[PDB]
Amino acid sequence: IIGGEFTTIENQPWFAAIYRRHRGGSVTYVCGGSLISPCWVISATHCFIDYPKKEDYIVYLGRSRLNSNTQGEMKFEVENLILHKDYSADTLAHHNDIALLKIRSKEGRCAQPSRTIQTIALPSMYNDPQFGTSCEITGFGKEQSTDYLYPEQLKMTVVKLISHRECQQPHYYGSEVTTKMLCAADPQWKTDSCQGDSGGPLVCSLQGRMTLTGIVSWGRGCALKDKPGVYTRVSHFLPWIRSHTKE
Amino acid sequence: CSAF
Repeated sequence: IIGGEFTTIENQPWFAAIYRRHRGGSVTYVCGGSLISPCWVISATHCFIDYPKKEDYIVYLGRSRLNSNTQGEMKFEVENLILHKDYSADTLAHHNDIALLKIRSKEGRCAQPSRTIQTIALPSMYNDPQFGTSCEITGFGKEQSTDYLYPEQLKMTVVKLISHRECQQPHYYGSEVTTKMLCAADPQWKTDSCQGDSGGPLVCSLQGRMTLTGIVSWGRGCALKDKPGVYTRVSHFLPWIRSHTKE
Repeated sequence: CSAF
């Protein structure tokens, strides 16, 4: 996250921290995600596409730090790693950039709500907030696009939803943004998602509850003029989510 | 790369 402020998991308790085991045993951070029900975390396909073995991944909930333990955190294996079969990448765009992780503890449990762990609501089919609405994004991604380290403490910031008309201008992104994506940015371009924030939530208030409106996907640079963050538009993927979350 |  570029700009914004440090926070703790209590302010974004649906945030999931996803790591991969490396052959030979080092473990490194992969991507963020969001807890949408006790057994299910939603994230971005592109995070996993290079390494689709569920076995290599570890998911933490209730975790406020990147490389040290938080009191109340919970560790899960990935029972099911579900990537979107129609994922593709064009020159800029990532299409159908959405993934599901079924989680369970070694003990066989799913997540249990606490001070530091809560689910986030899904929006109703095609129900988004109005353009110009302020939303929040969260992650362990870079604080500057040129950095080589990630911050050790969770960050978050506020961005505003941009109209498709605006985001599709040729000096922004043109046709690379489809109706299955949402753009969001700071009006003065001073804060943004960045590398390492993928899979993380874009959260907006909708019908009086915090709702998962988007998933951090892609963009040109970080916090550059006329280059907003692009997010997978969750409200257009409900059937996919429902189908892949059924028994 | 544009990928997040």
